[PDB]
Amino acid sequence: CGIWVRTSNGGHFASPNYPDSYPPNKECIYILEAAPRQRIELTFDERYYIEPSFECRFDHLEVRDGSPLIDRYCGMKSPALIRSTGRFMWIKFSSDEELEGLGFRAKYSFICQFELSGADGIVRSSQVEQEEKTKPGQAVDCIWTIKATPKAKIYLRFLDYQMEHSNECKRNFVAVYDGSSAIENLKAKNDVMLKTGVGVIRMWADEGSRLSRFRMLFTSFVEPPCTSSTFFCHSNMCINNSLVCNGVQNCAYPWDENHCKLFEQITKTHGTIIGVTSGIVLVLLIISILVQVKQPR
Amino acid sequence: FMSSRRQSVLVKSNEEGIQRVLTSDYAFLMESTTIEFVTQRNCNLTQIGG
Repeated sequence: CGIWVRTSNGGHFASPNYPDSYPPNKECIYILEAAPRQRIELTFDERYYIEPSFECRFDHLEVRDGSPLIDRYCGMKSPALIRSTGRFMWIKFSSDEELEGLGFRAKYSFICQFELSGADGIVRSSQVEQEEKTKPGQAVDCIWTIKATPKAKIYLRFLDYQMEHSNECKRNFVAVYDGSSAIENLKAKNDVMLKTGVGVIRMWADEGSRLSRFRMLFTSFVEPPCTSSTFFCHSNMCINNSLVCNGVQNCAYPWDENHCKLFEQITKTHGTIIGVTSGIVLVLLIISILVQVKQPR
Repeated sequence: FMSSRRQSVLVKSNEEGIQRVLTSDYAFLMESTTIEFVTQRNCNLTQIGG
């Protein structure tokens, strides 16, 4: 349902089935993403010129800059133009069960985030002196983007977590976002299960990188009930592309990377050697005695 | 003990707990009727105590 319009000076943005009425029970998120010093023009042509009809809290259209939510409109009005300086406009359209109507049209035009995706991996804690070397003095904060293998919900497990800077978080905290990276839905700020297939990890810090560590692992193929070939680590946790016994606790309980892992006579660390040497000496002595024995007739 | 272990030794169903018992020294306390059924269908694991 999402209509991404990245790296286009111009294009068009409108409700699903736009000349028709919008389909119900949608929940679609939209982005206007611009380069630094690239300014965004967002425009509403009204398809239906009137003061808004159904002014209420269902079927709203949110508008997101950066997330302080600028506003929510509804009914049948156009918001006036809003000039973009955050250059990352986030548009959410929601639809109810039983209020269906003319929909909407829009016109967009142009006037510490890292990528981390795959099947498995770890977000290095305070890994900021290499990506975007930020001096420790200022408050620092960064977000982390996860993308699963096609058709894969994600499960996360924290390996090391200690925010000693403060128990409270008005300064420092670690949070997880599900869905796409908006302020829309905090999954949480324990291990976690991502309902969607794209991960969002943001961390906030202040007055130093003294935060002990945020060191955690994301897993792929977490979603499906078992077809057969991947192992049943846990309930509908058949995941294996190659992570069978990958040497890391890659499941919630020890299963995939666990339970797969004549010299017995001489297996003495030093004992075998000393004893064997003494024994060879003795055998040779026995042979000496034997020579002297085959000697008398 | 279970609070300290906190999913170290815990189960969210029955059959997986049955298999965990089948694979390790696992107690897996259960209601008596299903224990009777299982220990009669199989013949390798039996209830202890009362």
